[PDB]
Amino acid sequence: LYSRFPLTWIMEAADDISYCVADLEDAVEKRIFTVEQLYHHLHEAWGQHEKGSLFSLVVENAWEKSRSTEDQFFMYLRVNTLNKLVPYAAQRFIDNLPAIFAGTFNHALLEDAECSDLLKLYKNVAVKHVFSHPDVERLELQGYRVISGLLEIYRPLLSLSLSDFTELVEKERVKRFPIESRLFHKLSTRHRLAYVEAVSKLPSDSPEFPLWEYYYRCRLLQDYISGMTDLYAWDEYRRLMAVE
Amino acid sequence: QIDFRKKINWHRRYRSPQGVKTEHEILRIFESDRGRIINSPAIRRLQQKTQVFPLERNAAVRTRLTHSMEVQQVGRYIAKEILSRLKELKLLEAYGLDELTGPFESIVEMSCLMHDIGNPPFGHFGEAAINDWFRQRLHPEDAESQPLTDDRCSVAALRLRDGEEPLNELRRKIRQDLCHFEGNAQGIRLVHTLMRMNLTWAQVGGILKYTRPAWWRGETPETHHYLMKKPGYYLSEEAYIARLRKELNLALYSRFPLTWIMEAADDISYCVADLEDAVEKRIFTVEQLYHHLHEAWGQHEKGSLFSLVVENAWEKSRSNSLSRSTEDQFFMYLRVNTLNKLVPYAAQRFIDNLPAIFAGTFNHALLEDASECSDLLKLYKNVAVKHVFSHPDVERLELQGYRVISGLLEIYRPLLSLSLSDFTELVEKERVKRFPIESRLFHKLSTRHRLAYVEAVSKLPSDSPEFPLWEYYYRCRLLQDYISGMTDLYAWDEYRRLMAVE
Amino acid sequence: LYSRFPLTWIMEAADDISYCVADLEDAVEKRIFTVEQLYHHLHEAWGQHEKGSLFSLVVENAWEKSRSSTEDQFFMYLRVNTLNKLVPYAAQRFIDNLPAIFAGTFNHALLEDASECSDLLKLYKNVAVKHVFSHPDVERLELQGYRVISGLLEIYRPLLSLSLSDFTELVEKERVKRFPIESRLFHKLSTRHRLAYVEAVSKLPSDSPEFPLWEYYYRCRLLQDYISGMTDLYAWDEYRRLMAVE
Ligand SMILES: [Mn+2]
Ligand SMILES: [Mn+2]
Ligand SMILES: [Mn+2]
Repeated sequence: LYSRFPLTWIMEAADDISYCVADLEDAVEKRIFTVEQLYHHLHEAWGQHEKGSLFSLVVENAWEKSRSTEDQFFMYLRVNTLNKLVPYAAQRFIDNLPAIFAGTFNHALLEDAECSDLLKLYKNVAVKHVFSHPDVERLELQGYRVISGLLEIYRPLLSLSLSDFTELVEKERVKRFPIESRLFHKLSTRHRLAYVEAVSKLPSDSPEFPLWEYYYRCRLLQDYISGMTDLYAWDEYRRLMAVE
Repeated sequence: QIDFRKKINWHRRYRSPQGVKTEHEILRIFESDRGRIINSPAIRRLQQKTQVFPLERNAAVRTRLTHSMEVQQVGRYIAKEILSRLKELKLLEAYGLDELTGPFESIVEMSCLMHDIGNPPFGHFGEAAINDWFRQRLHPEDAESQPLTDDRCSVAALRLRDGEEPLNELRRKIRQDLCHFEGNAQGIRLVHTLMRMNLTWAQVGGILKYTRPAWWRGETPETHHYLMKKPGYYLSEEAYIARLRKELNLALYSRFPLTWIMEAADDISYCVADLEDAVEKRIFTVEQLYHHLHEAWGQHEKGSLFSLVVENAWEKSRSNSLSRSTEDQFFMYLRVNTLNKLVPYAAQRFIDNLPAIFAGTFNHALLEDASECSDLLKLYKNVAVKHVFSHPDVERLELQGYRVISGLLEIYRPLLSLSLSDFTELVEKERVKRFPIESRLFHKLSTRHRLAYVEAVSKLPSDSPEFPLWEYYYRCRLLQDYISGMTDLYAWDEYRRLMAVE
Repeated sequence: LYSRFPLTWIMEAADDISYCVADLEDAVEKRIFTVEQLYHHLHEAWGQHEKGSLFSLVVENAWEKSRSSTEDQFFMYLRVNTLNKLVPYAAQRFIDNLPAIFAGTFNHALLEDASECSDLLKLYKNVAVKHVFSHPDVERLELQGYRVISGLLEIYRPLLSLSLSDFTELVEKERVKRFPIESRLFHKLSTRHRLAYVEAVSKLPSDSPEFPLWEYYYRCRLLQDYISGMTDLYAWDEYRRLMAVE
């Protein structure tokens, strides 16, 4: 109980690496700053400078390769990073393999205490310059309302009695609840199917049965929404707000 | 004693110049102010702020900017008139003006320009949507008397704490100040605390239209009724306002002698322009309009100012040569006709009542109610009300504006619906864990109003029991500044963007 | 003949000055580069750095004032700095060369090429050209504008691609049988430029052999007036409307 699969740690690592550098490449691509501007933000961020550190070995190294640009810079920066970080995590894994095999090891392959530092450096720069950009933040806020509003559009299905809701599940066409009918039809056939199946496995007699139904009802709604793409959710929000 | 040397204060608030200066040096300081104003983005914003009619695909219609330029030329004429009349009376040197001629005039023009500068996106409708949004959240009426057992205020700190505290008076003032937003008051706030222009005292005097504090709750002084008609400044400016009075030699609730000139110009340019635009938007013909004006006058005499202005301009339009359009000629001479009779009146009125005007105690307008002049203006206004201001496209936009601002204010409610400890946290760390929406929403706020909030806050004593009340007053002010700062377009665009339809 | 009004030179000068600095302010406002980035582009552009030059007196001066809004203060004092040195120069130049200016024969500008003043302006211009005027959003709109006008001119080609006898016919009768497109297109023209055409035409002698040539000259003028009279928005709006996309 509470033990992790030994390979999960490897997958996690790669995600933690790829994580920033790619968005940083895209940042210069969206013209947020130059590749030169970025290098200077990274120099500023390191502070405790030594001529043999991983900064020199990776970032300083990739900067020199670019001069006698952007492509070469990111291309070798990526290389430089993997070429030092991958061996570390590969080792870390092997080194702490018993606890990892157990899936009890309470740490990451790229810890906190030089590799973790380099990553953190990318992250800080990304936070302070990229993640902070208004167009990003605008969209982030936009997203929030889209989902909140969409959830409210589907509130009528939740703001209902079991006896009524179940009725809608059997008869597709219900007299008194036509909005709720149509709204339930909007739900994807797979999440719909899944709800019914989880429900049919419960004992009718049980006092917990109505609680379960609701848990599942909400799950069903959650599945629909989470299942959507950024586009589909936005499109639907407008369509159900009646602006198309 | 009347001495304009004492009223035309060429000194500034910060980095202020001092010591002697020639006629030329002085002119240059006032000319400096012009450049400051004219290059201000706050002045550019006005080409995107609506004036009566919606911002149409063709600039044929006047915007807040184009109207204010028109007002400024009127102001120029009046000021120039006062001066010429006075030189003919030889009183120019006598009133300490012989060397402040140009400055006097420039101040008028610049104040004229800057009228409406502090107005919100949807003007008077914006004011409403702001004040109303704050009223449902503060209920300043619940503060007027004794602490109500059921205070409708949504804010814990601003709710009148029971049978004790002089802090109860601070709560009263904050609630009234925030719920009584006025463009003129915001204008003062803007040029100093927001735009950080650092203008000559004299200039800032000219844009101080009313002497009423925003926090005022009671009946208006009988003797100062007119001067306190609307609020002129906020609680946030009270300090600076005191500084202004002392610099310009003004008693509590006393007006700057030139403000009266600027006011007058805006009372004239006011309608005629929209009436021109009305015929342009085809609401009625120029002929139809003339007949609405004839209908409106009623008590017709063959030598009245109607005959001298409107009847006169109507005759000029018919068999108008110069290959000029009927409408063009009509409005062109109607404008002329008006100024040609009204400007001298107000110019005289000023000179006639100069001691009380110099004092800034004069409880009346240059074109006051009884005057045949005030009547002519009212005539234009009536016609405009009954036919132009009543048009559906106008009214549609008026209603539209209201919702845009109200909705926008609600979008920013989360920042206000917060604890000081939390809000302050967001001010220091730009990235806050638990409040991500609030974070991003606070980033949406403009860097200048943001800066201003922090500055007002850093000047307060941490220890003080009033400190949390102040923070909130300022917090609201900050939000108000953002919104009021927007153009009709930006506010609408943002409303849609934040409602997620783009 | 070919002599200029003595005051025109003053107005001209004001435009040569205001010309760039404002767009440069707007450039940093549209985030094209920082105020710091711009200062460095100006340092790069000066090249021949020496003296208590006007660069030091204006740009270097304004840069120092900005350090302890930064941008506002920078442009505010940069503007000041410029006027404070350039205005006196041109004011002098005017007075100095007043006889030739009064004559309106003076074959030069108040801020002429060799003056340190002209150099400062040119500096702003170069930076604006190389960084601001070159931006894609600018250029996009510039190209867009071209098509809008060209297309609009083509939409109105039918009125020009006509005989005098036919065109005149359209001027008298507002409704013409055989030319309905041309009718409606002529109605689209603004009442003022329309009026002006007729007036210039009615002033010509009917009998004259030059009369048909004049009619055409005026016809084109009339079209030109309509277009030139439009705002960027109205011309674009009309282009779309007449291309049928609204
Ligand atoms: Mn990932
Ligand atoms: Mn007005
Ligand atoms: Mn120009």
